[PDB]
Parts: sequence; C-alpha cells; structure tokens
Amino acid sequence: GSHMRVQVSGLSDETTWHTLKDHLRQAGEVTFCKVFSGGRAVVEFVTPEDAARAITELQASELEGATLFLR
Repeated sequence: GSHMRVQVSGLSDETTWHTLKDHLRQAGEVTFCKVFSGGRAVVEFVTPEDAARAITELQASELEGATLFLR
C-alpha cells in the first residue's frame, strides 16, 4: 500500500488526526491517519490516485496556520 501512503510534516502543535484527515479529504478518502511527534503524520488513502492528488495539489497548503510538507 506504499503507493497510497503519504508522509506529512509541518503540522501545528495543536493539529490532531481528524483535523488532518478532513484537510486531506480534499484529495480523496482516507483509510489511515495517525499523528506522531514533531508535527508529523502518516496517512493512507483508498487509491494511489488519491495519494497522487494530495501530493500534487495539497503540497505546502496551510492547515491551522501551519504549512504542510507532503512526500
């Protein structure tokens, strides 16, 4: 499922998983969304297309005042 997986960095201190999930629903359906230390998270989407759309169209987007980096 690596093709469906996106690594997120740059989250604000206050941002939790469901908020990130809602942000990324702009790109597609989210099947895994967990927040980790240092403003980071790992997300998986239903399809590789959704992951591609997130990286393509949501790169450096602001969430709760913080710019996200996607890879």
